[PDB]
Amino acid sequence: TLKESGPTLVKPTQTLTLTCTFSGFSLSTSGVGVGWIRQPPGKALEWLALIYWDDDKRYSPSLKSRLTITKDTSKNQVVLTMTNMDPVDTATYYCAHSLFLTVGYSSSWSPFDYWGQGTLVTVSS
Amino acid sequence: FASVYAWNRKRISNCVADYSVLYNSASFSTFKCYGVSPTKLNDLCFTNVYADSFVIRGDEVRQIAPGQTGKIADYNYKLPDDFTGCVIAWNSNNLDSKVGGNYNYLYRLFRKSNLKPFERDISTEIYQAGSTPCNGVEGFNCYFPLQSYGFQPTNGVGYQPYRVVVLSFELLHAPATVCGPKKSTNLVKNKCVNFNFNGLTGTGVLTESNKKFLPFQQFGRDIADTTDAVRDPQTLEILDITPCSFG
Amino acid sequence: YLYRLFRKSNLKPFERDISTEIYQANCYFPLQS
Amino acid sequence: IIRGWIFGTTLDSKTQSLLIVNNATNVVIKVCEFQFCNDPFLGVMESEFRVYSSANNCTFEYVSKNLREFVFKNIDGYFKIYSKHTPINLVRDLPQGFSALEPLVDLPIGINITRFQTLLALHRSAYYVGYLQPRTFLLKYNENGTITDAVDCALDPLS
Amino acid sequence: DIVMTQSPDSLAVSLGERATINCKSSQSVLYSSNNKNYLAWYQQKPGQPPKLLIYWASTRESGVPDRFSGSGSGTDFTLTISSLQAEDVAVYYCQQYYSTPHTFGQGTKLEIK
Ligand SMILES: *[C@@H]1O[C@H](CO)[C@@H](O[C@@H]2O[C@H](CO)[C@@H](O)[C@H](O)[C@H]2NC(C)=O)[C@H](O)[C@H]1NC(C)=O
Ligand SMILES: *[C@@H]1O[C@H](CO)[C@@H](O)[C@H](O)[C@H]1NC(C)=O
Ligand SMILES: *[C@@H]1O[C@H](CO)[C@@H](O)[C@H](O)[C@H]1NC(C)=O
Ligand SMILES: *[C@@H]1O[C@H](CO)[C@@H](O)[C@H](O)[C@H]1NC(C)=O
Ligand SMILES: *[C@@H]1O[C@H](CO)[C@@H](O)[C@H](O)[C@H]1NC(C)=O
Ligand SMILES: *[C@@H]1O[C@H](CO)[C@@H](O)[C@H](O)[C@H]1NC(C)=O
Repeated sequence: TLKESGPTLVKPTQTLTLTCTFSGFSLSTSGVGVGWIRQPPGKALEWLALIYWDDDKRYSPSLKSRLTITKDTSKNQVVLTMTNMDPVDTATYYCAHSLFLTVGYSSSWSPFDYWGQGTLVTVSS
Repeated sequence: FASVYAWNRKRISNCVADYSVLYNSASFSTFKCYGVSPTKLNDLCFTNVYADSFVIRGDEVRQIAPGQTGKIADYNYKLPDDFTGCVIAWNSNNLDSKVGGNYNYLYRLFRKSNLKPFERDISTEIYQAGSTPCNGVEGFNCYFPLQSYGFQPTNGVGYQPYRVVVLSFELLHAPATVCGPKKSTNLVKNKCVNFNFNGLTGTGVLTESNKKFLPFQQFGRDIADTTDAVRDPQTLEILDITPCSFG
Repeated sequence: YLYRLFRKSNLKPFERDISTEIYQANCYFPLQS
Repeated sequence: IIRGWIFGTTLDSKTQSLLIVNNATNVVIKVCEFQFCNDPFLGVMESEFRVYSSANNCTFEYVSKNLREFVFKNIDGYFKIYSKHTPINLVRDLPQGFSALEPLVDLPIGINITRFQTLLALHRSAYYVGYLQPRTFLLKYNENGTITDAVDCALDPLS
Repeated sequence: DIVMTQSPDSLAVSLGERATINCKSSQSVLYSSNNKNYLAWYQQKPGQPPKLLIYWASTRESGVPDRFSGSGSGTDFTLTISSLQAEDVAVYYCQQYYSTPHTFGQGTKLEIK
């Protein structure tokens, strides 16, 4: 039931919070998380960030400098702020709900299970 | 019933066990006997019978047997390799499965080492797959060790819950214990008819007596030591056991 | 090599019993691979 | 004053023992692992039973002047008890005479025994102990079937 | 890294027909401590995200037609969609967490014949 809210066209180099508003579940019990994804057009997808139930945060090591996530179990959201915008980050930005990482030999983090929809981002002045 | 990872353990003891009401009840989907074929159970005696109880999937009933492998027999419930008892199992879809999923029936899916036979493990420590220490929090290669069957009434057979009872007859080194029921029959006095009086086996004509035992004496003997009177257990009357007729 | 039959006869010596009528009443069969 | 006995090897936990008791109600046989007072007894308000402090793992239960003899023996996991109640015309001295003891109980326990004790009702408001050996006797049976006399065949040359 | 190579690209499968997609992992992706494959099949509708169809490669997701069913063994991983409906003009993916980077299927054109 996830859904990624956010602005559609962006401008470079600034920090940018990102909101995957969900419902249907909470996010602080043993075996739950939400992973954040991008995909530039024509490319395969790229997961970006992740946070588990007792707030076990993951990020891509490349933009570990710029990605900064936090989960919102109360809002049924996740806030992910993200800096240093550039035109090769022209992607649509997804979130996907993790569940019981014991199953974790199936997706390369690319997906998960839940999965909302995505807020588009294009880098143009 | 009881979970599969913490099975129960009832120690049946001195009594009168009638495995026939079990064997012929036709309500059991699986009744295998290993140490001893089923029909000869109501004719033997042991020291102790143990009964273990739990609930599993439908197609994991084939791991409750001596010498198997799988997530159940590896680390939930292991049967020794010279088992003696019998394994009974029957479907219970209507009792244990509930719409929306019955998440109260768990099983263990990670353990350091397979169980010793009849060993039991109810701990709940965070399992550590990889080399990285876990420190009691979840994460990659740090997994909670218990999962739950989510049983639902619209599940194909082999995913519906089965209840299992494992009877294990053991024989330590005591003096005796539980055995199967005996027999019985009427008494025909006056006619050289074979007889058995709760252990006393003999032949002869039985006749109404007029002697009086003491109220703890079972049978009487002659000089030269031959049984010549008995007491009927049910009615408690003395009957003279005169040898048959010969010459 | 389908040996290992089970029956009622108890087989008084040097006789052999060949037949198949089932000990099924879950199910059983007087033969084992 | 004599309110039963307690048996066993260690009279404590870590090994099993028997316990035979009688409050003013009736007999209470019991077989658990106990923790027995080193000086266990029962009072006489009329509140009592400082006997043990533990009743774990019970493997057998049961509930429900004068001369009172008892013979206790323990063979092949059975604990046999014979008994007899004769009336003395004294109060508390061992008399003379012949009186055969009739079997009472039979318990298929399995318990090991090496020691035993006694239990007494205190003051708040005489007993003997023989031992048994393998002997050979000659018992005289009445016409009703009771033992009226006996001969111990290892006492003297006449016997 | 275990690359996931699809099966049929420009698939011209007829309507209601068995459409097949294989996935060839370059290495045996089986976590042998499960006795059960893991693989997650996905359906990108055009302009839409890929949604999880079958996890465990045999346990179909909720609300999904069982005319789709998963299969495969060792390194070969097929997909037993028994019928290709008119709703099936979509792009498909196969992947594995049993790796390190974001391995991917490449995506197939589903022309309905
Ligand atoms: C064993 O059971 C039988 C019945 O199954 C008992 O027989 C009863 O004996 C009493 C005599 O006191 C009669 O009044 C009853 O009518 C009898 N019942 C039947 C059904 O015949 C028998 O007494 C029992 N054994 C002992 C030792 O009590
Ligand atoms: C003869 O018939 C009997 C029937 O009871 C059978 O058991 C036996 O095997 C037969 N004889 C031989 C030599 O087979
Ligand atoms: C007598 O002692 C036994 C020992 O357990 C006890 O069960 C019973 O209740 C006692 N009698 C009364 C009246 O309490
Ligand atoms: C006897 O009691 C002890 C302590 O209560 C316990 O550890 C042990 O398991 C018991 N014996 C049996 C056979 O369960
Ligand atoms: C009683 O104690 C002896 C000690 O010599 C031991 O060997 C024996 O096994 C014990 N009895 C039982 C029934 O175990
Ligand atoms: C018991 O024995 C006495 C004397 O030996 C005898 O008189 C009596 O008839 C016998 N039977 C009884 C008392 O029922």
